[PDB]
Amino acid sequence: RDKAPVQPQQSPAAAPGGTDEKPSGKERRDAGDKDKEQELSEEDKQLQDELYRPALEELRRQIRSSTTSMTSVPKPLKFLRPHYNKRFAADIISVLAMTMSGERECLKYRLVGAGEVAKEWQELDDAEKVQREPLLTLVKEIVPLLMEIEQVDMLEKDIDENAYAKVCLYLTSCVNYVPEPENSALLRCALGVFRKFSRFPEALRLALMLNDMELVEDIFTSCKDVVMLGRHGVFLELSEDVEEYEDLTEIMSNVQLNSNFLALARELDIMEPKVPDDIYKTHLENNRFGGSGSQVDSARMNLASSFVNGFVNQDKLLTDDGNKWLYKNKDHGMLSAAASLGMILLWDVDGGLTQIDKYLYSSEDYIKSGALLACGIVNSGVRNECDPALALLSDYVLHNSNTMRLGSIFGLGLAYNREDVLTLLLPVMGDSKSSMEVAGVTALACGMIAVGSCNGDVTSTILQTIMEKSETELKDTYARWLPLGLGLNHLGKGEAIEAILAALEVVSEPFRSFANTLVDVCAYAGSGNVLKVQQLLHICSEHFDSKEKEEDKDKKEKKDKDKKEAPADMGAHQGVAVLGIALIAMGEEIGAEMALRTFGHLLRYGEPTLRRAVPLALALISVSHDADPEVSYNSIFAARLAAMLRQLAQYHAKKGTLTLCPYHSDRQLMSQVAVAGLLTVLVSFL
Amino acid sequence: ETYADIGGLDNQIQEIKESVELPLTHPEYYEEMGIKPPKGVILYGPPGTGKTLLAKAVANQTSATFLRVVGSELIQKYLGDGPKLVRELFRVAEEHAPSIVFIDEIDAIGTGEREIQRTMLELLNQLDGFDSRGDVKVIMATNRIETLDPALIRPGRIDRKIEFPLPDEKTKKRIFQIHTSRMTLADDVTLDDLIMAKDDLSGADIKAICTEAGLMALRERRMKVTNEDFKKSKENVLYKKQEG
Repeated sequence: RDKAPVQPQQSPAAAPGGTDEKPSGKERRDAGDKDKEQELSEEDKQLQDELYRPALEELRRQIRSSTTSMTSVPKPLKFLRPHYNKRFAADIISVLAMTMSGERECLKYRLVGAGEVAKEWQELDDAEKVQREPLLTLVKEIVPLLMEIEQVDMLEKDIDENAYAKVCLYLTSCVNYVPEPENSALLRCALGVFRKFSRFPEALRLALMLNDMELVEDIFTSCKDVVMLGRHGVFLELSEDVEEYEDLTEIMSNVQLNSNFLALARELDIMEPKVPDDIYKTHLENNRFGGSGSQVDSARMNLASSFVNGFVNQDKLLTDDGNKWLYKNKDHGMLSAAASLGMILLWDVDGGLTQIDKYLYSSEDYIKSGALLACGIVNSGVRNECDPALALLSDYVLHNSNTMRLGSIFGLGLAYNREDVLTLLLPVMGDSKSSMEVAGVTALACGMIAVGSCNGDVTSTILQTIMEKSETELKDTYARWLPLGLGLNHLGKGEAIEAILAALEVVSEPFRSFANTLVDVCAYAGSGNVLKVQQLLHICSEHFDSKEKEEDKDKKEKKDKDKKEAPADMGAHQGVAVLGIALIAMGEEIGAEMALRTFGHLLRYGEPTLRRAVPLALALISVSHDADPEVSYNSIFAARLAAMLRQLAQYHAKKGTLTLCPYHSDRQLMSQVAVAGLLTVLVSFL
Repeated sequence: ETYADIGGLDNQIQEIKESVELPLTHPEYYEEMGIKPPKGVILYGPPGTGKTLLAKAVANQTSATFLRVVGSELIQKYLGDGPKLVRELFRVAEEHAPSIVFIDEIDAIGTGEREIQRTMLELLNQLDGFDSRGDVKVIMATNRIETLDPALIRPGRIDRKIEFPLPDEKTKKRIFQIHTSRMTLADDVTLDDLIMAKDDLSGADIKAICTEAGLMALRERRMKVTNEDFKKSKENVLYKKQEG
């Protein structure tokens, strides 16, 4: 209708004209007006004017919110004391109260840091619980505990919509953009609403991110009350970290209520059903053992054959193909081949003793040391082979129990804050043998033992290895693999002060500064810390040619979830190892067409470091299109490292720390063949 | 638009499926025989237009490198360089061995002119495998099986040939069923007069009136297909190919 009779009604200041003109504006407010509310130029004089003043404030905030206003909108509502499923209610409530309380919660949440914003925010909470528009008013009310009482106040009937949708996209966006102190509220409030509701495995993911000991007991009495079993045992034992499986094995060593929580909590029930399931449903051909086991020569392709053999566990023909195969190999090949019988037998705990006992206490030191390493690899919960190896330990110069210390401390570290082995590891780190792998498997052993701690620790373990690290600035490989275990102990995020303490005491000559940037690598598991991205771009142009490799190599760990941003322009640079930084930054994912697109360019290189580094990620990222890149390797090559590693890819073709540590420690393969004894015992390969 | 979407010729599409999906795929029943006739099948169709033939060649698009040399259009629109373009496509097909060379709308002899015979004889010489082996398959498709000269038959077809039956409103029924499998429309739309509206048409201009039926039906801000707007948009296609 025309505004001729009703337009001059707002000009006089008569009280009856207001008390009847304003209800007319409430009646015609369902569609607003005939136009975009161009009456502000005529009704703007009523700002200084004030019986039914809440209706005048409602009209004022209605028109000021109608045309334009950024701060003056919610003031008439916070002073109005609002009083007195329809189209009108959806109009003035849904979008006008959504944006209204959105900018009120934004301006008040970002300005000061009262009850008005709580009453308005809960009023919008209930009004939008009636309107039932999901994830929109939620995604607007994310940044303004309030979210705790909001979720427990809303999560009554809708379970899979808010849980699946809100927890899915708000979990991905929460770990992507939302900072950590609010993600902890997502974990505790999600522990509440998910503890009171069904779908336990997502609360088990909340136990993976929380690393709490009560959640596994509540999910064991709640999963025990509501009874498949072997599956949640599989991803239960695989999902749990180093802390809650020993705390779990001690509280279940206490009561356990069924003997099935330690029956499952021990490394017997996640592995006893796999043997018949793997042997029955799968049937592997023998042409890989015959061919790939036939074109091996030069004592290095035979090492690749000990790799293919060791990482086979159906068929056990190449495992027992005669003798002298271990005798013809080299010393480090006697270590890897001696551990091969342990890598092929991560099953059948009863027969492991009568199968590995043949090489025990033999005439050769590497056979018995790799045999104790085999005993450490075959199992992880037996812990009955410690005494005959860890007992004596008295060498002090060179004796066999140092290599048996490699296999037994490394294998026991894979089997495992237990002091029953660290008190014996104190003279190990205090010995400082010239052999690098001693402090290698010792620092990595205590590191993998110390992952998952409560905000880490700055005790005399890392303090002792730092004082003894800086004691002698020789054989910088120690200054390279010691920061591995240091950064492993730096786990325990939640704004711990270990990075600041290391930034205060560790800052020295660029070796311990390389240790410091390694602490910066392991200290950024992931959060909203874009300062690490602008700092990454700022420090990316450093003259030091190793902190670019490790610090820039951290890209595959920091943004490992949002893989849409992982491909970058690192290939267009001119650094000597930046193509290796992106090549390793590819990783072990499903291997989309973009990844193989990067391997098409990274595959053709002249240096043996990139040509040797490309088949590992090329075959790990793809587990009639798998062997074709290997044929491309045959077209490129047809040295020894490229052939042994290309066969390693020939068999490799077909946030847990256990899957993040081995390759990050493997980033120092460009050294002597002594590391090749540790190259084949990587535990991250499933 | 996959190999299992269309009906009425499932045997004719599982013949080309089981025929050209034999090399480089499913090797347990491929290397024991040791035949390898690297010639590929040859398709044709009286309707043609690339819709049915593309619906037959779409079986290779499941898991393979995308590469289709559709017709000799680029041979005649360019200078008389001759077979060197086919040599470049054959060497990039050599560097792209896990592929299937598909040719649609062969208009070499159906449409300077003296060079078509020499580039077709040299095309036959390079297609037969003068200096090659069973690396990539070659599928030839056109609008008429009689357009291929007898020269291109004995050294151009040694693998298998097929026969395409007349549409008999069953290929049109299945194509229209696919075009109506995603859109929302009741049975109020007469099928026979629209699949046989001008003289006969399988999928091309019915896909066109489905595109301008979604767009033209979207002009009215309603997802429903009005009984007068669909034929009102059909009058443009019916009038276009008949006025000139």
